Amino acid sequence: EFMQKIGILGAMREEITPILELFGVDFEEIPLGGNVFHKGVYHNKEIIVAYSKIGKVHSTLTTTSMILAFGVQKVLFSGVAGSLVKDLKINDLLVATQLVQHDVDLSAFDHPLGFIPESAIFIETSGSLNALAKKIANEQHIALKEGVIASGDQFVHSKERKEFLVSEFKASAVEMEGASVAFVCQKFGVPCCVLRSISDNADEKAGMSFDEFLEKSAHTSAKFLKSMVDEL
Amino acid sequence: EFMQKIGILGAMREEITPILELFGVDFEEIPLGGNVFHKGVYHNKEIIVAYSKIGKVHSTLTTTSMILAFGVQKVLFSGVAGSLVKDLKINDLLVATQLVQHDVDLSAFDHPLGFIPESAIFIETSGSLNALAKKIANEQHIALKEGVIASGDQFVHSKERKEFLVSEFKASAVEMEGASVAFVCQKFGVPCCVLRSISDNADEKAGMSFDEFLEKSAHTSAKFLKSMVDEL
Ligand SMILES: CCCCSC[C@H]1CN(Cc2c[nH]c3c(N)ncnc23)C[C@@H]1O
Ligand SMILES: CCCCSC[C@H]1CN(Cc2c[nH]c3c(N)ncnc23)C[C@@H]1O
Ligand SMILES: [Cl-]
Ligand SMILES: [Cl-]
Repeated sequence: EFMQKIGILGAMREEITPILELFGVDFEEIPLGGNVFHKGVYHNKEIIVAYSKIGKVHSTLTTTSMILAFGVQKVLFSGVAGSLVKDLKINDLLVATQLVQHDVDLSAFDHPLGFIPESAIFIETSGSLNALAKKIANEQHIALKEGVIASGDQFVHSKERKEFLVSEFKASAVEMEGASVAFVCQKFGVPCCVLRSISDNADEKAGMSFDEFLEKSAHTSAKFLKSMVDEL
Repeated sequence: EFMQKIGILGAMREEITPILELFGVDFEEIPLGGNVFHKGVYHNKEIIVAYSKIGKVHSTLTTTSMILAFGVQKVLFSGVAGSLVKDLKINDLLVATQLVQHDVDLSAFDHPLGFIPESAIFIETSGSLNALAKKIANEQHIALKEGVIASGDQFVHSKERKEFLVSEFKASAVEMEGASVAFVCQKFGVPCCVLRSISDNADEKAGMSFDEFLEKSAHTSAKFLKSMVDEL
């Protein structure tokens, strides 16, 4: 009747397929703004699941729709990412403590890379949700890292860009949607958690690795997300 | 009572200051999602004016809010841009026939630059609004070009990037918001017009030129936008 409403996002269909299957409930499909929102009831929560499509514009739009049109009270993102640090290996999980838009460049006006006037380089996520993930991971004896995630509108697959992301932002992983999702949530005062499982190492072999591990890594993230929702 | 609702967007405050002044009516300030929406009544139309803040995430969010929360029926963007072609000089106006996100790169998977799965490289704008602009420009004896506008999250100020935009996309101008605004409008079936006045030539001197001409070029675009609204 007055159930908590939880938005759950992936970027690609492959990132939400395992989520829908794992919850195992019926969903109503609601189209809006070129996205399909799957609305169901799971453990006395209304869960709204969608894939945004790839990149920052897609993810910004879908997040905004989820908040303004569906009234979600928290947003959890689940999907895959490229690893930027040697201690994050294929299949490993992390939650973003902060996000950055790594491809923003207003250096022509002496702004630091990632910075836009009237905004900030780094976007924060929900301490409470991140602490819940840490609690669950320890109880399940699963490793879970915390760190900075870099988002941009390029698939990163070069040693040079990888090193830039580490040197400039101290990022632990790279993807194409988290910062936009967290940014929108922040603007609307909605708690946000960005969870990723490593699919590749963001180098010259990344396309290969991503193709090999998308399905498995997406499933690993999906399983963990469900375990979080179970305690919300 | 049942007036047409028109959304009007700039990216920076400087792009909307002349718009608000030129309409010359009282506006109610309504904050939402970190933007301020100026709502007024002008010639029996409800006009909703806002600056998005710079770049693709900001502009996507503001456009989505304008449509979902304010119910606007058309969106007109007005502001400044860098020229990519010698026949577009400082202060000259153009309307975007199509827009592209010039910084999107999924070439690791052999996708063409600008392309994202389940989307398209080029986003269309409103033929009807573009034709209105052309009609007015001819009646006012003002030059008005039509062409492709490239949008990305970098201020472009190098000969190399400028040449890339021309060779890859046949773009006539560069900015940081038009494609995201047009993209959102398209997804919601809302007619969109992107109008820009040249502030710089998108080369190594662009920062200088932009600083010099922002105010004047913004005013030129604002004046033209008002002339369009007068005939809506
Ligand atoms: C199907 C063809 C296009 C695939 S583009 C990659 C997907 C997976 N997402 C995360 C992602 C994993 N590895 C990455 C990397 N190396 N760089 C940047 N993002 C990532 C972002 C985007 O939604
Ligand atoms: C105040 C410091 C930051 C200014 S960033 C430039 C503004 C003006 N907009 C259009 C614009 C004109 N010239 C351009 C160029 N050469 N490259 C890309 N965009 C442009 C985009 C953005 O909203
Ligand atoms: Cl069910
Ligand atoms: Cl008035």
